[PDB]
Amino acid sequence: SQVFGVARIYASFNDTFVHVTDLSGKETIARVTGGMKVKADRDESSPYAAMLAAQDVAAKCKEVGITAVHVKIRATGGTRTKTPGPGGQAALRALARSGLRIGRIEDVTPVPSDSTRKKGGRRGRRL
Amino acid sequence: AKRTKKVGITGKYGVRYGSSLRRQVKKLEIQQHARYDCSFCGKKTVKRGAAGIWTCSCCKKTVAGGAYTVSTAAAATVRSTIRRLREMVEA
Amino acid sequence: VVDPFTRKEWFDIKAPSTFENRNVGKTLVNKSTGLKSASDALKGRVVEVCLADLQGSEDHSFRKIKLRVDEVQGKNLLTNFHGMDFTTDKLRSMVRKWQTLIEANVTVKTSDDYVLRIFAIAFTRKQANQVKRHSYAQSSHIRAIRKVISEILTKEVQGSTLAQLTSKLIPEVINKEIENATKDIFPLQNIHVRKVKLLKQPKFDVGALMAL
Amino acid sequence: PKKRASNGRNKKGRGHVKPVRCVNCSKSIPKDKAIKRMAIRNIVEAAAVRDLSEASVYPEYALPKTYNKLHYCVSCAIHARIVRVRSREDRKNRAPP
Amino acid sequence: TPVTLAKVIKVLGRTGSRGGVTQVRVEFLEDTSRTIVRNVKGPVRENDILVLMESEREARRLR
Amino acid sequence: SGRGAPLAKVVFRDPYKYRLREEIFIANEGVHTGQFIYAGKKASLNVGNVLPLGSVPEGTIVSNVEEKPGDRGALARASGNYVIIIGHNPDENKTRVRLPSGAKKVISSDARGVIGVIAGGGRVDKPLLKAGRAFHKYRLKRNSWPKTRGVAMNPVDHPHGGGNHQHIGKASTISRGAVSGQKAGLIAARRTGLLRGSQKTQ
Amino acid sequence: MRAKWRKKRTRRLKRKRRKVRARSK
Amino acid sequence: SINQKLALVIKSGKYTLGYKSTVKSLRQGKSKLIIIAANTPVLRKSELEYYAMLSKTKVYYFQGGNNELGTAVGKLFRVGVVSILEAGDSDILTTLA
RNA sequence: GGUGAAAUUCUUGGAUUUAUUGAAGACUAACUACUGCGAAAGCAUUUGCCAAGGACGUUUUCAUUAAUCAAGAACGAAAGUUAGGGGAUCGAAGAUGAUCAGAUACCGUCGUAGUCUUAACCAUAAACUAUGCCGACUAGGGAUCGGGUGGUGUUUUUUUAAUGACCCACUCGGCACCUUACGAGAAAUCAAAGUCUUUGGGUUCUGGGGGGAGUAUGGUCGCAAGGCUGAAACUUAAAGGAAUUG
RNA sequence: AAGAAAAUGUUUU
Ligand SMILES: [K+]
Ligand SMILES: [K+]
Ligand SMILES: [K+]
Ligand SMILES: [K+]
Ligand SMILES: [Mg+2]
Ligand SMILES: [Mg+2]
Ligand SMILES: [Mg+2]
Ligand SMILES: [Mg+2]
Ligand SMILES: [Mg+2]
Ligand SMILES: [Mg+2]
Ligand SMILES: [Mg+2]
Ligand SMILES: [Mg+2]
Ligand SMILES: [Mg+2]
Ligand SMILES: [Mg+2]
Ligand SMILES: [Mg+2]
Ligand SMILES: [Mg+2]
Ligand SMILES: [Mg+2]
Ligand SMILES: [Mg+2]
Ligand SMILES: [Mg+2]
Ligand SMILES: [Mg+2]
Ligand SMILES: [Mg+2]
Ligand SMILES: [Mg+2]
Ligand SMILES: [Mg+2]
Ligand SMILES: [Mg+2]
Ligand SMILES: [Mg+2]
Ligand SMILES: [Mg+2]
Ligand SMILES: [Zn+2]
Ligand SMILES: [Zn+2]
Repeated sequence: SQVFGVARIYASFNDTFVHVTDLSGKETIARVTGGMKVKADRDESSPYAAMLAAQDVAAKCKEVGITAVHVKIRATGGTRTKTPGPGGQAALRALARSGLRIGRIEDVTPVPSDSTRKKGGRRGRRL
Repeated sequence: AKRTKKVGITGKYGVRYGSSLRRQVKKLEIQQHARYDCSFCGKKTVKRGAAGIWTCSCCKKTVAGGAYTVSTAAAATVRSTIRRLREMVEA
Repeated sequence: VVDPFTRKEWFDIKAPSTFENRNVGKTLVNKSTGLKSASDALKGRVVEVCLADLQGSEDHSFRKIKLRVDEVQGKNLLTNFHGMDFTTDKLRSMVRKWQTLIEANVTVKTSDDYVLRIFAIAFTRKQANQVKRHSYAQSSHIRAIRKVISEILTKEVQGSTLAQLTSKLIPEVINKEIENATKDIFPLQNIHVRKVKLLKQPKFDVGALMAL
Repeated sequence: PKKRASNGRNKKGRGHVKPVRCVNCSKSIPKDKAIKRMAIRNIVEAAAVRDLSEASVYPEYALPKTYNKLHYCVSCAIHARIVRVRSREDRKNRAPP
Repeated sequence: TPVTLAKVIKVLGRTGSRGGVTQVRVEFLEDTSRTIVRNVKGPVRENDILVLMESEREARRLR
Repeated sequence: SGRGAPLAKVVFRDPYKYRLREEIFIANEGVHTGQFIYAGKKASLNVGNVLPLGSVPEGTIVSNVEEKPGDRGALARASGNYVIIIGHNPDENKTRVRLPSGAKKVISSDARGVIGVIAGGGRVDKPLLKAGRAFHKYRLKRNSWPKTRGVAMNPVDHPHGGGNHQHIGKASTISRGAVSGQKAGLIAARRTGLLRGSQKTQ
Repeated sequence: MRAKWRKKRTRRLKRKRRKVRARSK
Repeated sequence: SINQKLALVIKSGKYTLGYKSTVKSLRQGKSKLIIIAANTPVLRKSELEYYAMLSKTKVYYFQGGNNELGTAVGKLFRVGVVSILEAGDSDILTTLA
């Protein structure tokens, strides 16, 4: 009796995407990012920004007719991090608290069976 | 006896045109004048006519090939690509 | 100011003819118009749904099923099997140190016309009395086990249609067949058919789709 | 002198080991030398397990875990305190904490 | 402004660079079966009740 | 003569009259005498066959590709060249292809091409090494050789002519809108100088 | 000076010396 | 493999090498099997297959060309087709299909 | 997007994100270890083919055929060179944004050569275990890889038995490890770096204070970059190793 | 999860 979408939280460092789509993913519903919910250029990835983004996404989802979401959490993946950003957890929590129902949380971080050369040189980023 | 140290077939050019150009020419002249294995009769009798035409002195079969070698690496890769695409199409 | 959701209408995804439950959910699309058919924007969509949601049983929490919309029948998107894959958490939980991971994959045509790649996985395990702490296979065991798994997968396809293979995957009978055929080589705790990939579909055959 | 009996790596009888890239800085380090830690973090702990369970549509969902093997170069591992400089005698202790 | 009050049931410890902030496990006065961890500036003790302009924002330590 | 690629004479039966029709294809590499060539919508994906562009899968290598259906071959005809099929648009039937120059072109899906690459590739890898070899090359193509440099002429003969030193005098990059007699040098050049950087601009 | 860059400098010096030697005849 | 069976036949059994002697053996009915190289021309292969079906003779298609077939039969010349007249102490006639 | 923070950059021709397809080249995650193989460099997706190899087992065979090796050879990471191919990614140069006193450095965004391959060159690395190779002997111990032997063994079924996996004991060979060092060492440490002033099992190579200098010169190899061989004048009282306390 | 800048100091006791 629930209308299901997909949450598609892309939690990188430097940003968080809360992207609710249909079950197919072709049609999207209220893609909201923390960069539009804060304006500092450094809090883009903050859990506060992610929570505000997820609140807005859940509001628009409940106005469209989406009542439950299957969750897909991802990091940047590929060759870059594989660790979800600081805002993914807060986005998932805010989606839970905003009245949306939750189903089937899964990690879809793209993981190579092996990859192209990682960025940074063999001596790495030297800071 | 070995008559030249390195010029090989390009000893016909004497001291002219530059050693690098003579070397580059030498590689492709050796390729274009070599005898190749015939894929039809199994003999080492395929020689070039004009560029891109490779004829077997035995079994008289001629195949279109590279300018200076019977089969270019590009053509072999294309043959493999076409084989893969055809196998997908038919199965 | 455009409100794209006012011109969108909903369709109900009817995935199986056989799984347990036809209703997997709803999707939305722009209203059919002069130059952009709604059925055109549909009919290529793939929905990935948990096999637990398809069967009603939580012991299928892994093994998501892909179902692609093949026909639109009066606000009903009838789909068909498009592929199956384990969940990332399940695969990562299965992959542990101090054991051998054995992977096999075959490309085989189903009995009707479908071309599929089957990916099966297995892991060596310790015996019940084992004191040694890793229980590795000897890679000739691995070659033999991979051969056996390849034969089993190739025989289970080519003797079944896509629908019959789908109905065979759900009870995991192929897992048990692999276990019985490999138990005399190495124990192989965690046999699974981890992936089915659809490489080429035959002619659409709406007649064959209309089994639901 | 020689700081470590074997070497600062684990390679005896090998000769060459393929490298991995540090997850923190991307420095190339031989796989045997890299400091490797596995992370099995619950997909949502966040002090939010009960709240996600309440929002869930399934009873007793058994929420999944995220598994990630992290490879650190020596510099990054020391700086982020995955590993710490130890006394000369404590260096010889290969047991984990 | 939405109303929510809470009460320290445990004082975890000091945090912040200068040690001016204190972490408190706080239990909401309404719906007392739920606890969140907050950062409070001034002096706090046990069973002392705070007002939270924002309700649900898990405080982490302050490096 | 005058063409690097070899040609294949291919004999077909005339479907409407009892006779043979000889065609001059450009031989694709690997095509041999006595080989059966299949041309049509239903032909197989074998080297030397002539298929409509819409009947081949993505990534197919074709040659002597028609720009329009029935022009009998316009694209990828020089030795070693080929066209790559990079995609189809079945509705409003078109095929997207990559040309030897790297250009992307949209062609009718009914345009035909020969599976494979034009034979004779690698031809330009051998130095000509000799004015005489250039002479014999162009003796069978056209009277475009040898070339006198414009700066070596007099002002009457060429824009670049004249001067107490050999020099162009003004920019050799010439406007696209310049007129005949002015278009000597680098016509409508977007840039000049030793090409440093990447191709296939996005 | 780092021994690697001393090596580099010495190689450059050797090349320059050879060039001047060959310029003489 | 089949190379070992062929070598055993060459060492112990009876055989003829070449198209003319193979066709003679087929028409005389004393051929037990004919092995045709992969690169044998298709017209000759079809003719040998027709002769073999007329004589109820088994046909094996050697994967390699005449060069490889000659090497397999232990000769320093190319062989397009081998005719086995007597298998010798070798199971080449029974270990097929 | 990116960063500590930015900016360069892309973006209502819809960027980033999402879905379905497709292509290209590279790589071969997790499994992956104080584990394996190889002369070393190295070698990790499947299957097939081709030859090769160690160890073990052997009441098989030959019978000193052996060890180490100037001269002379084979292989030899990476980068680099030449010519085709390929050129996804990353990326010497370069372009660029930032930082900065300067910052053509670190950081950021691009990006040529290169990275891959083929056919040839090059022959060098902290090419490291900074420990030549062959042989013998001298402590204790537990693991582990490969082979073999044994067991009233556990489990797996085929129908008595038997393979496989495992357990226990033993053994040969291997990568290693732990403890103690009789002993060795300047010490760090070392089962060899021990069996050395109680100094001799065989043998190859190398060093003779620090620089000048791996330079000059000659030779030789290389297309080149360079490699191999390789001084002296002159200069200098230390340079250096290990450890101790600050 | 992580957290900007910091160059220099004459000779002999
Ligand atoms: K950011
Ligand atoms: K002039
Ligand atoms: K490139
Ligand atoms: K003094
Ligand atoms: Mg640092
Ligand atoms: Mg700094
Ligand atoms: Mg030190
Ligand atoms: Mg090495
Ligand atoms: Mg010219
Ligand atoms: Mg001229
Ligand atoms: Mg004049
Ligand atoms: Mg004029
Ligand atoms: Mg002018
Ligand atoms: Mg003049
Ligand atoms: Mg941003
Ligand atoms: Mg192994
Ligand atoms: Mg793998
Ligand atoms: Mg020597
Ligand atoms: Mg600057
Ligand atoms: Mg880049
Ligand atoms: Mg290279
Ligand atoms: Mg050296
Ligand atoms: Mg050394
Ligand atoms: Mg000295
Ligand atoms: Mg010291
Ligand atoms: Mg001072
Ligand atoms: Zn021939
Ligand atoms: Zn690092």
